[PDB]
Amino acid sequence: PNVLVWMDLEMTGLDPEKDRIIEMATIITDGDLRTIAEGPVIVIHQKQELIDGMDEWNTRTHNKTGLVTKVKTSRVTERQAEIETLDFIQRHTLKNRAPLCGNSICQDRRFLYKYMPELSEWLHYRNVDVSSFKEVARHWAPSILSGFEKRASHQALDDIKESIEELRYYRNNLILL
Amino acid sequence: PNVLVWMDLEMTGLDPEKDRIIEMATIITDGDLRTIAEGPVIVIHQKQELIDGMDEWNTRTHNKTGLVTKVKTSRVTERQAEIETLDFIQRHTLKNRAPLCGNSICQDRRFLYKYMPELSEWLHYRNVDVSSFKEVARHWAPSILSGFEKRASHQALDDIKESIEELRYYRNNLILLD
Ligand SMILES: [Mn+2]
Ligand SMILES: [Mn+2]
Repeated sequence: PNVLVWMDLEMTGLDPEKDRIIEMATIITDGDLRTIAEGPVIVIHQKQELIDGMDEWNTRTHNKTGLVTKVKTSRVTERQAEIETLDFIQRHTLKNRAPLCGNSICQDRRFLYKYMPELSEWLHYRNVDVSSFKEVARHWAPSILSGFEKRASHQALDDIKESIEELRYYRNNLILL
Repeated sequence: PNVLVWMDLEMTGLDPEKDRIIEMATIITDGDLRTIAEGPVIVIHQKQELIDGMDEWNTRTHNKTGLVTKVKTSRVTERQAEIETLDFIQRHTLKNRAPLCGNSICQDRRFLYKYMPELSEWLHYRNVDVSSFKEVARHWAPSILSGFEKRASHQALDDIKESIEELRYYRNNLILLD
């Protein structure tokens, strides 16, 4: 009906013409942010040559989380990760009725549109940028922001939860029924 | 200090590797949406070959607004449009302190990052997606939306105003202040 899908994507870099997706995860909530179901956490395999070309930053952080070794031993291709993720989404959503949500909205949707076209056409074109509410709250209600602390997050699903919790706080403190 | 830049971009299509910018305009407001200044409306010239390759949709709407004939007679290059727009922004903003605002946030920032790198590095990385508030209001306060009607808009600056007015309404009806 009008559920929301939340996704976390890790990539080898920022340029979609050169870089690729290496980890994705999905969580589906409803309109009032109560989670309907948690989706799969897929590590996509990329060629060992592509990983050696990443810059300092992406090599430091992806080796610090253990994603690089997961990619090395993964057998999952991009088309395969798309089907398993889309099979999860299709069970809880209708086509072209669910927007993307998170803090990397434009960054995620670039790689989604290029590397997973069937998933991107099942999603609705709209987005819910949680980051757009934090920048608005800086000017209109700065007193609210002291009462929220983003917590440590190590897994992909915990990254998604911390974004949903951030929007809960804007819902219960910044907005009006 | 705390100002916001608003931009309206028209392109020959959606793929930045093939398509280009043909019209841009800028308006700068402050934190509470009172407009500080209105910027230039530049029509960027592209080769006549590129315009003939646009699909039905982009050819129908850009010929319906008269942009195609403006591009044909324009002498302004992309680097030139960037300097005049950046000269306007640099007068009212500080570097890396002003985010983008509008309803085509991701779509505009793709072409901005590729075709105008000096402008994109002067802007702050953050955005204010007005469209993200309309989708949120659909679930949390649908009673608000009946009281707003997007009005007809024909120029580029009037397109920007209608986005600013949309955010005014969310400010004065959806949010909680002080
Ligand atoms: Mn993550
Ligand atoms: Mn326009």
